[PDB]
Amino acid sequence: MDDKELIEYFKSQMKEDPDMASAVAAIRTLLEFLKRDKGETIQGLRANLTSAIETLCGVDSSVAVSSGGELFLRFISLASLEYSDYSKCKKIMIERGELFLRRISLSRNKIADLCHTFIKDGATILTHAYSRVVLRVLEAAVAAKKRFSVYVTESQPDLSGKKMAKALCHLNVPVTVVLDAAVGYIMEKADLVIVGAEGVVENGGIINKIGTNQMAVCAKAQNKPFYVVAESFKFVRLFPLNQQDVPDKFKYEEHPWVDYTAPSLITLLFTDLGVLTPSAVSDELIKLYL
Amino acid sequence: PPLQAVLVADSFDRRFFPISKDQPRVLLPLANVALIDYTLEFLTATGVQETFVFCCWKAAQIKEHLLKSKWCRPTSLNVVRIITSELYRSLGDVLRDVDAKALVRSDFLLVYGDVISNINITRALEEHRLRRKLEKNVSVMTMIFKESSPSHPTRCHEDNVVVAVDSTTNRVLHFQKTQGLRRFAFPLSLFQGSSDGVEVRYDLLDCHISICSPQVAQLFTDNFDYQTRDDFVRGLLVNEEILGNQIHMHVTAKEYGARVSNLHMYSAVCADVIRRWVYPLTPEANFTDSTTQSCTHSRHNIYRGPEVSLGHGSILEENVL
Repeated sequence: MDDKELIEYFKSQMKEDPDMASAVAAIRTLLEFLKRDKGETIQGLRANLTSAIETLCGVDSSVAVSSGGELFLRFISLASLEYSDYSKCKKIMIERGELFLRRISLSRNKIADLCHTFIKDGATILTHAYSRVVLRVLEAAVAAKKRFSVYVTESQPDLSGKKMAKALCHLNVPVTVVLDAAVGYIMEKADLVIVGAEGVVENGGIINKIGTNQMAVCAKAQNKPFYVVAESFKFVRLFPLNQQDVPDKFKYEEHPWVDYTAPSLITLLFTDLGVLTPSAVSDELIKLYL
Repeated sequence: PPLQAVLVADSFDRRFFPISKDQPRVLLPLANVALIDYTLEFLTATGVQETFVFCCWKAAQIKEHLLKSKWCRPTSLNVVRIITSELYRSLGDVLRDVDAKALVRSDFLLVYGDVISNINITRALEEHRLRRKLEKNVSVMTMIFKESSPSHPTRCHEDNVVVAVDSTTNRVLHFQKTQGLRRFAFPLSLFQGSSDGVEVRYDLLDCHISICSPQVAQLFTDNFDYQTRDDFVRGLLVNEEILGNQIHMHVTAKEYGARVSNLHMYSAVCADVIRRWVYPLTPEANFTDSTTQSCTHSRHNIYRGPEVSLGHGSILEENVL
């Protein structure tokens, strides 16, 4: 797997499952790489994994990929290795990686089962754009016999909120595709706003698609509860103050793909570590990284 | 002394026809809960240690319904005694059966089986015991009433009662119903016998929670034509120079109490239960712990059970169960 296969592999892993996240496929590529590396050096593997993660940072431009790379590098190197000839080391590392992958895979379902208790009957959900986590939590909400209307923005650089509305209209829930510049128009009728984030920074703020900040601020001015539903591998060791303080490799005549929402604009988070206030996101994030 | 109660689980009125020809009116559900459960919950919440259920018509069905309830469990604090006979046919027959069986000991609660209430009677029972210790067994019955305006949909035209009470000692001097009478006649010996004040009361909704004494059963076995409660109080208030036995009264202004007698009381009391006027006895509290009756209380008094599956576009605005 001299990096070319890795890029190719990653792609094969992302196109084989369309309902699969990108960072999960990145961690599956890292686990494949460790599984078939053929290097006997407890350190020889760290440099190879770092090069792999920079090829998975170059191929995928998402924040979650680099976050999952750091979390996979920490979680594989956790137990008391004490290897004689790396054989024990590599086997334990592979075991840890598989355990980590399974935890990630059951994370989303945990998110949905822990989050759908906030949607009241007859509520109006406001949603930014397509993410499998908020779609799963809405399918858990409709699984509990609840009736609610969903206004999904379109998110203009790639009309994916329209794709979310297509995938949610098949769920037989009342959905309305709202133009992206109408989030101040429909905030007065949308009582709560559920948005899936793609990256959670240390203070509790979120890194997301370009229209989240204006949506979150419009939710703060109308006192609407802004809920974020994200996994545990989407945590990041960044601390942006402004919208320019996010790194440029996650951003991209001035068409950014990613904004930042302050933790003061966020009511709750729904991670697999629990329903967290943003100061709990800071505590848990530091603890989790370990 | 332990507090006893006599529950008449068969209203001998011909009112729920033909509703009552299948199940007796005491098994009639207000909101998924039969009336006998409401009455037993009121008796157990007031603090009654032993009741005597007296069931005449369709009594085997009441027996099969009430044995599997909460009040016949051995873990229940309020023990019940299901007493059925196909011979008695009126309330006076129930109390003369009580005197013949010698069931009560001291100051029981005579109540019908279809009364919805949450009245804590221990203050009124303390007042009754004080009057029994002061007058040396002269005060016989303490009728419990509730303050209510005559315009309330609870009190209907067949059951509106007007009382005349000495308000300083809270005893009943005159008692009559207003069925078919626009004017009300009060005798004058009431004022000449007691010149320490007198007050008329039309604001009293009858709860039928008459606290009684073993002298009540003595008076019911002493006089055969006393068929029901109003016959007893009307024969006791017109006869003072014989069988003196003055009747007292208690009025509650902070607790709910009403019994069902027709469809009108049924609708009014059910609307009061759904609108939570009888807290704690609310349909989400599940005072009868039946697994098929638990509900969730949403806004506008909407009570929803499990596995309801509301359809799309279904609008429930207020007071839905």
